[PDB]
Amino acid sequence: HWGYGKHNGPEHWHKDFPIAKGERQSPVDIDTHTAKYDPSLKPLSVSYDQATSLRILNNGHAFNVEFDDSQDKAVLKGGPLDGTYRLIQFHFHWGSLDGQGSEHTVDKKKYAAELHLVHWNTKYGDFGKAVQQPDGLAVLGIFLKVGSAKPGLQKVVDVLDSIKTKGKSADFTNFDPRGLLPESLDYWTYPGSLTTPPLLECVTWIVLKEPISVSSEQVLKFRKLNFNGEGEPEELMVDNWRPAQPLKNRQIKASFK
Ligand SMILES: CCCCOc1ccc(S(N)(=O)=O)cc1
Ligand code: NA
Ligand code: NA
Ligand SMILES: [Zn+2]
Repeated sequence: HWGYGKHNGPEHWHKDFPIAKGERQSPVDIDTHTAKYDPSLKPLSVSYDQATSLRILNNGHAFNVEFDDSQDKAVLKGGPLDGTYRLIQFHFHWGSLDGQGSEHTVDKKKYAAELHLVHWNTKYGDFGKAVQQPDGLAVLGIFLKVGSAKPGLQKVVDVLDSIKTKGKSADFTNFDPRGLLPESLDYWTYPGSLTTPPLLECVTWIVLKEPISVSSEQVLKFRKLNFNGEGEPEELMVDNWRPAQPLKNRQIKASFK
């Protein structure tokens, strides 16, 4: 019964998920001054040309675009990774207002939203086994700022009317996630966790330096989704972000000077 409300939100999660107070929780604030450039970091290899999107689902917390992960169709390699990580889904976190919504912050600045492309380490065979491992997942995080529209996001925006409430899904084949990326692949990286329950500490976080710009209308339509199921009282799906958590002496590395 976790969520983002006053009664079941981030302050409450530790009671059912005590790792919420763990040693490598996410998100964090990225202090750019103290993140150190690491010349041993490799460029990120994003290979999405064979991606097979399947479906979009309102899960009561966000909406997820799911992919076929039964072969190496859409993979993340390189960067800080030492393995091949398959794309399973992407989703966003966003605010009720343009001035909040991201999970990670940059020098304490919040963005309007944050995109998470979730990948699992193929040496563990399936996502379920990967989330039992400290290097099971790699999440590529991309900030959204409000400005000009993002053309590659519009197909997502225009299906949202058909998944308004929790438990609704719709076909979402032939979506190209390359249209959600910024120009640069420069990144920060650190070891962390899932940002929602069960808060498992599996994730190599890779957060891109360059935000994407989306229009006010695009993010406005995210905010018309509902946390509730059909026939229940309407609760707008807004402010589905966890605040920054203690760094606990982790270090954040930068791929760029
Ligand atoms: C068994 C795990 C199910 C939940 O999976 C997830 C996957 C990714 C995230 S995030 N927001 O850290 O990208 C949160 C939950
Ligand atoms: Na540092
Ligand atoms: Na297959
Ligand atoms: Zn997320």
